Amino acid sequence: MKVSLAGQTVDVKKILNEIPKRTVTAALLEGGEIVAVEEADDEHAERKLVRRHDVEGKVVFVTARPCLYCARELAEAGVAGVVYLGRGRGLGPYYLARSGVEVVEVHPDEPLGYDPVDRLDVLLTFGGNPYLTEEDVAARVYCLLTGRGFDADIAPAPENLSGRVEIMVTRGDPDEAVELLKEELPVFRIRRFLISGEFDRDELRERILEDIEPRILDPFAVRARIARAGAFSSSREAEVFIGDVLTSVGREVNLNDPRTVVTVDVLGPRVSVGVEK
Amino acid sequence: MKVSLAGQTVDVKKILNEIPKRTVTAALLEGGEIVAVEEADDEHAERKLVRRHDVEGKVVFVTARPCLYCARELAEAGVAGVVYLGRGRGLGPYYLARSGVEVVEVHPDEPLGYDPVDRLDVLLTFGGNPYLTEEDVAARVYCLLTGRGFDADIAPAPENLSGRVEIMVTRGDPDEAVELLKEELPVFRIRRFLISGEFDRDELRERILEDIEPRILDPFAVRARIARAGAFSSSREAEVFIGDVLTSVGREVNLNDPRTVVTVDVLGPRVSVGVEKR
Ligand code: NA
Ligand code: NA
Ligand code: NA
Ligand code: NA
Ligand SMILES: [Zn+2]
Ligand SMILES: [Zn+2]
Repeated sequence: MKVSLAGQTVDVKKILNEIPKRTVTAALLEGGEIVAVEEADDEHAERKLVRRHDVEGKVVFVTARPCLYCARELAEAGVAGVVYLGRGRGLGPYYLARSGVEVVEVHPDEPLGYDPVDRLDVLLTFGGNPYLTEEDVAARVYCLLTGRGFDADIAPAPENLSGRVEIMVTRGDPDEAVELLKEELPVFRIRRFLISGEFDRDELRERILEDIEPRILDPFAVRARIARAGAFSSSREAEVFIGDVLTSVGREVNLNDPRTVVTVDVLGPRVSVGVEK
Repeated sequence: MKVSLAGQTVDVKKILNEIPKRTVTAALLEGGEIVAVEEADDEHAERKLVRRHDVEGKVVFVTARPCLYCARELAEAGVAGVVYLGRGRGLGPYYLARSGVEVVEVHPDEPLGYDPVDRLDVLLTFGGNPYLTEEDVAARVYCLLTGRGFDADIAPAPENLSGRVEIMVTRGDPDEAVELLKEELPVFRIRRFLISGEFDRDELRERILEDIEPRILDPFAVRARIARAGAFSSSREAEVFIGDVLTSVGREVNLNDPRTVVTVDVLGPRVSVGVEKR
């Protein structure tokens, strides 16, 4: 759906699926295209946007309802329009409508299209609860991690994949985090990954030998999940490959009762692997 | 300011200006220009629209936030998009959005502005985060519940308080409702309160002794949260008061390793009390 306001037309799905959504985010639009983006940290997204860029005459897209202080700054800075998602306690829209600024609250009937994290430190998996959403689970997760002093990029339903929430820990220890999460999200599958990136086959071999093999207790078994085919095309293709690297080094495999399981996740070009005992 | 949804483009000021505003009004759009219009009487505007006209695949413009009953009927009749003015308590938009209907609020006037419920049977909370909004959680909770024959009265973000959704069960058994909420939404904090009202401290003491004390397993602790001060000024003031009522009659505090936690919520005049094991 598209909104026409203040001299430009903004297409909602495009902008959504094009800005980061790790936290509340503000994007500055000109001619309908994004010329700036800021993400909330201690500072609100809108405030960073206004002081770090020139917003006058333009349209701002925000991923939540702007708080009052921000609406004031946006209006005073001379923004002409604001398009926002209908989330949050913020009252700034009502102040904006009374300040000459065109404002619209959109509710897409489709998933937002979150991005998969660049480094899948922790993967969370859950099923069969029709009323629960990835965003609910990501909400809890976000609350716990930040609550405990952690910094993380959290991605619910990346690529609109259901049952999934992905975590990348940028500050603090990933294994402290899974411990936390295991404790609170009892019925969810939590998985730690020791390496995760877009690797050549050669690069992936070197990485497995470096960070995965030494952690192995024989016998092992490789279990691969293909969330999106790319670097590998089937579970067995990746199992055989990773298995061979190790088995030729030379570790022992036993698929029936291994002491260590080597986990692999594949999302398109992204390969992640960890070990569980 | 025009809006393009469900294939149409609607010129907001033009439409707005063609519709009567005596009461909440709904207008059926094509092109999109108005082709039908119905006004609220004893019946909601949207209900008359669906009931009196063919809305399938069309777009509807409503002069307030549609309620959940209206959203259900709009959706389950094939509406494809809904534009509405930003006033009223209606939650239907959130229902619509999760039913494949595109929806937009224009001319945001005033917030939902929900009141705290009269009797807090069930409180569903969650913390600060950028993924969730209270009215969506409540719309979903409302479908869950009504889906199983419960009836309730729901208040997302009363007084615009964050991460908070209040439930007064009005048909079916509250505890069964909390059982259901805990299975089907296991990731939220969900508390049942056995008593909830506006009391003088004497009435509160009585209520505590009748409904709370008999279900305690020693030892206990009291953990209260003040959403807004009133009947009690602070957590400790509430905990001290309720602690003494319970000790004064033989119960025993531990506060280190309680076998029972006595929960309290304070919101202005309204105190609610519950009991949790372990
Ligand atoms: Na995207
Ligand atoms: Na630890
Ligand atoms: Na621990
Ligand atoms: Na709660
Ligand atoms: Zn703000
Ligand atoms: Zn209605």
